[PDB]
Amino acid sequence: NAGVTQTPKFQVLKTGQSMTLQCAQDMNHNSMYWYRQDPGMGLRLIYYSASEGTTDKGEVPNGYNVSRLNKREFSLRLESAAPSQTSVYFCASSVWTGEGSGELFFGEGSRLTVLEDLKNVFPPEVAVFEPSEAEISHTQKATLVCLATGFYPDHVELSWWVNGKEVHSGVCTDPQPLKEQPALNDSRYALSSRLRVSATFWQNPRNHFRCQVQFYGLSENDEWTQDRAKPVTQIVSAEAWGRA
Amino acid sequence: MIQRTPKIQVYSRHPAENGKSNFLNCYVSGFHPSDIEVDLLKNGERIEKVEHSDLSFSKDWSFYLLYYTEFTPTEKDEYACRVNHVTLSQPKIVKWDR
Amino acid sequence: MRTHSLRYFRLGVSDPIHGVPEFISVGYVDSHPITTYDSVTRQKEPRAPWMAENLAPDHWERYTQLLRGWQQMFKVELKRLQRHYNHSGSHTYQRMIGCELLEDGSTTGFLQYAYDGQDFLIFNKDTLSWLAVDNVAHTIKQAWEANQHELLYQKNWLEEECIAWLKRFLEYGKDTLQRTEPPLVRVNRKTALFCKAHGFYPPEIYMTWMKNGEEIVQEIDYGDILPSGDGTYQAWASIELDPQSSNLYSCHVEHSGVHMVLQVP
Amino acid sequence: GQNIDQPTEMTATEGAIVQINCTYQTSGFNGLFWYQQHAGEAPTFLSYNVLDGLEEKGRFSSFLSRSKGYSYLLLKELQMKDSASYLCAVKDSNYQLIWGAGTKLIIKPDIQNPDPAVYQLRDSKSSDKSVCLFTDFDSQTNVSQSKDSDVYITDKCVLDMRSMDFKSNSAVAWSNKSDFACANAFNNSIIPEDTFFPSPE
Ligand SMILES: *[C@@H](C)/C=N/c1c(NCCCCCO)[nH]c(=O)[nH]c1=O
Repeated sequence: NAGVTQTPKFQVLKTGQSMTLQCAQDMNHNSMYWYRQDPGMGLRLIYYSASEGTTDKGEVPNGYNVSRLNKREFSLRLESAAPSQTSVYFCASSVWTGEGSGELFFGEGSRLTVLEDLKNVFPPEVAVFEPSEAEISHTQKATLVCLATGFYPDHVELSWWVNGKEVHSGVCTDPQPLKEQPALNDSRYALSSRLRVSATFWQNPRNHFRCQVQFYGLSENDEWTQDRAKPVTQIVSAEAWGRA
Repeated sequence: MIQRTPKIQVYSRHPAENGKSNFLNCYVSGFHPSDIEVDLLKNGERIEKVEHSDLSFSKDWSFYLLYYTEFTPTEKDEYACRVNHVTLSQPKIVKWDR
Repeated sequence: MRTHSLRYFRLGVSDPIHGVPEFISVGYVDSHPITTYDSVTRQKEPRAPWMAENLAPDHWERYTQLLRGWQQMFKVELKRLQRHYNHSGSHTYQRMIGCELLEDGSTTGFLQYAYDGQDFLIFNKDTLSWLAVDNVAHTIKQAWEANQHELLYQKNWLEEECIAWLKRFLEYGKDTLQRTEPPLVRVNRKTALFCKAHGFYPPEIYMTWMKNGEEIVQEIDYGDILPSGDGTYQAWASIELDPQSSNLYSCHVEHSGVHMVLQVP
Repeated sequence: GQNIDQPTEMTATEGAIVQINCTYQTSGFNGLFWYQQHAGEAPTFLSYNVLDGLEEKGRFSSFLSRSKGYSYLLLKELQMKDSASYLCAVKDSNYQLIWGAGTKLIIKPDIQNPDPAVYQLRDSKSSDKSVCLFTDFDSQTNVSQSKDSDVYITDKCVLDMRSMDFKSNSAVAWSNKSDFACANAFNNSIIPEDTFFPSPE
């Protein structure tokens, strides 16, 4: 009952690198599709497979190929990645062909960034800032802030952990990152998140707070030649304790 | 399972006049299921160079085909159409009646 | 214009003999085949030159993909019917969909299915429901009618899309489809009078016999309208002569708005 | 060619009604779809129309006029969870889906007791940044991006404290410049006249 399972969620590539995106559906659907989604335009079909045993080009096939490996699986290949292929890729499936009233079922999406040089890739710095005492006395509430700054590309997941458990109530994380230099096309990014709790919860000294950012970056086979540390996929975090 | 036997009609393209080139048609229709064998005969022998339309579909779910060959009718030569189908015990022969 | 129609047929065979296709689909405008696909070629191809000349390769390529999907769907449905029927051996499944644009401007649209050459499910696009002929069909009717959006989609296709396609193909093929070749009609004796017509297009023709100005349809033998092979058609009708009393017999032919009377002296 | 148009963005208030329009010009018509796409997530099917009229599904209804080539998705009793992009798509005569670019729907929370204020968060011993929080303001307030290249200001974000059924807007500003101060951080925004600025030092 998984629906449409596609991988990877994030991937950084250098121009010329090869990449395969995987997609499987367990719904016994006959038709499968690969779409790309870009700002300011509607979804564009790259390739599709009307049925097991056949495939054909969509609207934007150049630079891609597909394989309908079986009834379940439909993979997308970038043999030689180009920067223009930086996009969010969605696999989808439908019961029968594109023909009729049947809707599409989408996978969770794959974010690809293709770069001329990996020297632009940076993990985030993460810092946590404890609540204002003035806020506590004026509102009986306490807002912590987490800042994840200087990262590139925008492949991050930020989470809050209270007392060893991930929380989402009381959390607001910016839905889009901030360009630290809005004019540069490859600007590094910043992202802020807030966790707001009652003053009583913040004033318990045994309560523990952590902001954690998963960064998706380079891997073992990426070549690195810079003086700084290789920006591999990694988790960066910062913490705070409550205070009486 | 209702199987329907073919209706077989044999006729010339134009009203036939001896010595004038014509086409001999065999129109096989109304049959089901679709597999069928059709030969045009001349003096009882199978004509070799014989054309035919693709299998065609009728609204009543039956099928039809047209088999045809160019010929020049003479007073001596007799022509027929021979059809086999799952509904026929032996092949059915229909002679051209001009 | 005269009345015209567009229709698409599908045939599926569950256990075909060697060579014969598991699946065939053919389109027609009036009596003219326009498109063909089968499980051996796996390609949708024109069957009329005026279709090939007016539809770019992207058309044939796209519908080739849809037809490969429709082929598989037809196999699944036939396999399911043959289970419900608990039938062994080879069985056939057929579909026909289409529309007519009538002379007066009105339209019709239809969609139906057959199992072993007999009506199985018939769509009513006005009540948005399927007529089932037996209990296997009734089970399918329930599944199809649960999908109300698909019923609406079929009504829209029959009433709007099909008519738009037909008008597009009628223009593509207008030199063939909209021409008139009048019949050549003669009477001869063989004892019965035969009224014979040939060389005419379109194939729709009305031939009958009258006796002293009255039509006795119960004693008339009507021949089929048959293809002559050159794009035109031929037909006939006969009536048996009374050898004990003279009568004024006349053959009446109507074709494409013109009436003809041949009186037998 | 063929094209489909819908507004880039719409903003409405919580509890209210919004109508998202979609107009299309296509070669044939085999039905119109609406999908919802929350930010960072997959689109999910909402509705299908192919004949004329209005169809209802909970708080959402979808209308179609084939002759006008128009549809709208109608959302009643707006909730914060309706914040998402809404994608129209039309199947043309060859069953190709033509996708609109999507309408981003932003929902303004109903702030029961606005208490606008700018607070100085405590410094982190691991960061050179000073951090200010503008919070608890009414939803008509807009937060402008910064004009100093070494000051960073994020857009407002709606937080829900579910245990207290309490929603609040906030925006964050930070800098490592020595002349940065919370009293001036949001100077480029139009902030409420009664915004509370607690004393420093
Ligand atoms: C090329 C246009 C071939 N089309 C075709 C079709 N088209 C009809 C699709 C109708 C949708 C509503 O059911 N049908 C068919 O059976 N065979 C074809 O070859």
